[PDB]
Amino acid sequence: LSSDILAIDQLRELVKQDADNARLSFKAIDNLKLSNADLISYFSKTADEMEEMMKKFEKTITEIEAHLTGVEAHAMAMQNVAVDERVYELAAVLREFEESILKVAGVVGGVKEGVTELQLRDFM
Amino acid sequence: SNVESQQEELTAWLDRYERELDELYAKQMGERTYKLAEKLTDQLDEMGKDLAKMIKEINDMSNTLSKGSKPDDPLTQIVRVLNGHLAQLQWIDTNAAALQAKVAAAQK
Amino acid sequence: ALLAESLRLFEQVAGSLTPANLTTAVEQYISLKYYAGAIQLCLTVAQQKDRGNTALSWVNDGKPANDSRKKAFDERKICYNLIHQVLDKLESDFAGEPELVDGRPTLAATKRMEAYNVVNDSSDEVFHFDLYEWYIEKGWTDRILSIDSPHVITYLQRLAETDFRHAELLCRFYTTRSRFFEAAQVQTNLAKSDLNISLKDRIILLSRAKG
Amino acid sequence: ALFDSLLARNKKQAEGETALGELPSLQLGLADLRQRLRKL
Amino acid sequence: ILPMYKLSP
Amino acid sequence: DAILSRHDLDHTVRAFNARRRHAELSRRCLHLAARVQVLRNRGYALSGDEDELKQKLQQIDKTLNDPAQGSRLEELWSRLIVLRGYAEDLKDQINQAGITESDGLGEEIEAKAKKILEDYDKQLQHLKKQVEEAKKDFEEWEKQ
Amino acid sequence: NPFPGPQECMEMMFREFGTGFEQSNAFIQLLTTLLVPPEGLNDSVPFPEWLGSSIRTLGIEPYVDFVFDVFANRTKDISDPSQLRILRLSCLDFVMVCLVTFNEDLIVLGHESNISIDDAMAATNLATYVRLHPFSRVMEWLFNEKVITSLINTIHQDPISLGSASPDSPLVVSILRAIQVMIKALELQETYLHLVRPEVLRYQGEAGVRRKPVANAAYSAFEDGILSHLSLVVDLGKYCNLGHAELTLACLKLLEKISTSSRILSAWSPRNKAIVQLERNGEGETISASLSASIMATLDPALAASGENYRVKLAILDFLYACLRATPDQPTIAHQLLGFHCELSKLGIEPKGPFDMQKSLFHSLLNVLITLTVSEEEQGMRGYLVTLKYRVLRILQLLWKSPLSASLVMDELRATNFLFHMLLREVQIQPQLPWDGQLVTGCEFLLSDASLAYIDYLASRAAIFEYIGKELCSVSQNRIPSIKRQIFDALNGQIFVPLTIPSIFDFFDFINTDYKWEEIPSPHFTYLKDLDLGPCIGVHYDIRKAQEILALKRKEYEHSQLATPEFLETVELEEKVLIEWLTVRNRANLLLTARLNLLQAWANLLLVMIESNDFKSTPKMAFLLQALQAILPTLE
Repeated sequence: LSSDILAIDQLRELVKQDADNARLSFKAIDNLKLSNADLISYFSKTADEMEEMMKKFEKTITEIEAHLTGVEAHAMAMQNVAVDERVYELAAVLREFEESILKVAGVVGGVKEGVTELQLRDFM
Repeated sequence: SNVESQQEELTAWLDRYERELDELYAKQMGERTYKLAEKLTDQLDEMGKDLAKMIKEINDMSNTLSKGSKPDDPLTQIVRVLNGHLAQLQWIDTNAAALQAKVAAAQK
Repeated sequence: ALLAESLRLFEQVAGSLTPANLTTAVEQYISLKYYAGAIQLCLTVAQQKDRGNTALSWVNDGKPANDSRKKAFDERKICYNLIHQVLDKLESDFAGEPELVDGRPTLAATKRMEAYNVVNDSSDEVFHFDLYEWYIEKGWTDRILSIDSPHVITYLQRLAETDFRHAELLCRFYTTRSRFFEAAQVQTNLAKSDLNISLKDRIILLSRAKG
Repeated sequence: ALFDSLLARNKKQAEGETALGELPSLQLGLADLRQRLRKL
Repeated sequence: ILPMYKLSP
Repeated sequence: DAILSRHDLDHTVRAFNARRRHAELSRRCLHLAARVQVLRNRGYALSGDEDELKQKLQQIDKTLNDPAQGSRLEELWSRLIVLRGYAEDLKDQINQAGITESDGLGEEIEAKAKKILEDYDKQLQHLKKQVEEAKKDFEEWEKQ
Repeated sequence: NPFPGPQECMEMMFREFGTGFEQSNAFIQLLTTLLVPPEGLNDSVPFPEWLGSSIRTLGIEPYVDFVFDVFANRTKDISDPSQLRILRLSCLDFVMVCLVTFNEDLIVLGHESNISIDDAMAATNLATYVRLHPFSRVMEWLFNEKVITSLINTIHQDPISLGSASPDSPLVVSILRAIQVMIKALELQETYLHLVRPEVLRYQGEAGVRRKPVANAAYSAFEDGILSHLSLVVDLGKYCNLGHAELTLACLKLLEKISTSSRILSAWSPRNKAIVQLERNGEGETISASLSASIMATLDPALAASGENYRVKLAILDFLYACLRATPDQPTIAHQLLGFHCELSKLGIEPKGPFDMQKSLFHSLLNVLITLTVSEEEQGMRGYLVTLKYRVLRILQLLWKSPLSASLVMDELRATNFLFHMLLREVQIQPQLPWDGQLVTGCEFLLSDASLAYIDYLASRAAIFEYIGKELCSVSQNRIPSIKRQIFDALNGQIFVPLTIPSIFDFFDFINTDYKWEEIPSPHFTYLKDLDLGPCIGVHYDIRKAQEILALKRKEYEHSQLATPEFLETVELEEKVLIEWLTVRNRANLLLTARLNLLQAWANLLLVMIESNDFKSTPKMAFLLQALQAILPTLE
């Protein structure tokens, strides 16, 4: 359910901007039947937004390359070779995640305390 | 249901505008750049979709290659959930680093 | 008040003064012992003929021959050659004269310091390079050494790389300032070089570097 | 049913769709993942 | 549990 | 069970469906918002900030309509299909170790790993929310 | 003018040649053959630059456009599966022949130095090449949903067909070609989006060109269109049990590249989807079993570098390494394949599972590692065995350093006496034992490939020493002398099951200054002496940075017109000596850093041993004096 919250939250703000963008278009026509400088920001905004989506595409592409290049190696070893050994891997992973979380935690705590510092320096 | 009915009023009205649009056409009867802008904005959606398909297929091949006699198993489960955790942890790390950076600005 | 207001009027049309007028101006300034001022006009006329600083991007790339930026350097130099022209009559008029009666500096010595402050403080380093190149041609060695600008270090460093007798000054520059390590650092790096230097000179270099 | 929901969420995650940005992410695991974790 | 991991050369 | 049945089926479908409907209506909204800037603004006097718009549009359009950038995907796909066939072949070849695989995997450590995973998830969620709060609480100070 | 405007007649003829399969495949093959240059499979794109200049046509684009439209739309009117497979194979071969004929490094160096350093003369040539080459159109089509849908439909097939099919079946070849096209696309997507799209857009804006977009703006990258397919990874994993070396390697590389990406793992794990997709009908278990059965397969001693089994093993190891190195904090598919219960920010083991019974991928790796002998007689100190064990040790270190999978791994290792097997597998190194029949003191050693094996062996020894030190520290802090006695006995040189082994002081034979790795013989270099390695330089001296400089200098000398023909061989041999000089310097730096790491690991191990040692000191005085004697010359 908690995961379902964020879903609606996204869907809420989405229909609301689509409500306004679809409203800004009719008021222009309702004005005509009886704002041109405004939609420019909207189009340029969509452009500015997509401009990064393209960069995301590039990123993901580069990743896919970098990944399949690994797949090749995995298969290249798997062909070359041709249970209990991998169980150690899981443990080796988890014991490392513990450490990574414990690493991140420090950063988080540092930030939080770092913010409360300024918060304090504000009314102090 | 509210979000679902908001996609009923703001649809019937979107259909309602088309009359005033056809009226505007009727008025004018008595551009390509935007039409290029829309297709240009629209074309990348297909690329996203195709890219998604690709990624899905890659996942399929990797997963089936690594294991393909029990796709209902708990290994790929741990793998997936554990990947999720990795991603989320990365998010946490990065954003926290960003906030940490944001504090240096207040250190003036 | 007349010369100071004339200077204001010249600097306004700096990006548009003809070499014939700029000369007649500097010629008169020298008659009136207005040394430091005339230098400032020529420096100003330089910057306003080339605001984008193409004579820098030209010399920094190093001698691009057959280029349109030759205009920038050549026009800038007409002003620089006049600065050199002023600095000559400066010493001539105040030739061998002492910089003080007991306690009080001379006004001759004042017009000297006023002039060499305009020169040493300027931000036009293409002017500084052309000025350091001209100081050598006059044999004013000890003058280059005394300059505390950091444009002299770049000139001497860039010239030491292909001229043994210029790397000599850079080593002298450091040793009068007592940056002894930095000198031995060059003397050693020079003896190990690929430059056309006799072996017996490399013996001197390493012997000075060792000291 | 917790871990199950974690799977299910991480399952629906890497599967589309048309959400204007969030494309499905490829899963790694084990060998590549450890190094990918260390490179954090 | 250790059929072959034993150090029995 | 009732809550889960509701969520897992009735709500998920409406969420996804609603999202796609939003996307569709966003397209229609931009289409209308585009035609408005056509028919009414067909007075030939369309300029000013338009240049910047078509400049951006031309830049991104030029970036997209490139041979290499477009070719990379096509090359990638086949480059994937190679590994597809290769992997499928090498898989069919080593399609015998099934009992070793199923029985090898089915164990007990898996149960513990699941637990450790849930714990990690909780810790991670907590950290995430803590950072979220750290952000939300800082953007306040950003104003004061 | 086939006897009506040309733009209409051409499309009419194309559509007429589209009805059916025989004529379509024949036309596709004819076009593929025509696209091959006369010199065979780099400039002079294989087609006239004035192709279609008379009529208002985009050149050779219509052909590729029609081919893609056919392959995307008219693939449903083919009832005979064989005809559909043949058509898909022909289309994939056409796409590959079109993509492989694109210059990447040329365009990179052009966009880098042509307009910024070189003149503007050759710029027109590169511009025309980029505008006329169909690579841009192919890349644009790759971002379409129809293409990726057809690809994943072709790759998604029943397993019984591939099992009963022949190795030369058209389905396997088509899948291989599709995977290769996907790999090429994932590799070239960045280069395209960087140095194609902006130039093409600027050209279309400046000049007058009428083109129809076929790409989706939403799909910012190739991963966006494939992240919506979950069965792809399942099929790729299931295809590993077929035995086809090429297909297995291709699938492994594809999975590695997928796991190496970022958007895919961000969409999967923003709970998760891959872990639940691979745990539907026990796919992970069978995948792990197949991988174990594969890695256990022996290799051909004669076909060391040609044995497909060894290649598959190395591919699997590289895949695991890339999957574990990327995002180590968060679990991944590697943890599930090893036999762990991947839970949200937590792992665990299940009762009676494959990893609990010591029958999984990790245990198989441990077995194949402990049952591996590198000490040979005919050659001695092989190279590919060293590489295999080095990869295994890197994977083990990546699994250990990860705190999320550290405690359980250490427990499983100490519960099987892994350090004892490693010590028993150790071998002493001496300046007499050659490496692959080649001696170390030989000058060609620095130029040969034995340096890689030597660095790998040094890293293996360092990792083993670090693991031994960590285990000793753990056993000491656990205050249990049950294992301390065995540890000391192994360190004393005896084993009580007595089997003896060389002590730690025996392995202190890697510090040797007789080779003079620091000293290098500097030739005369009468010419090119002033050419330094400034722009060459993480000590990594690039060879191209000096190659370009020496080429410019040779061109200037030739333009000087002063004994250019005679003194050319001098510059040639000076360059041939400088390249080997650079390679030798790089190898020496690598060996030095490896020796430094090994010495640091040995010092840490010795410190941990001396500090945590409750045993009497009068008996260990002998080892103390021996260590003092050994370090005396090292310090001197």
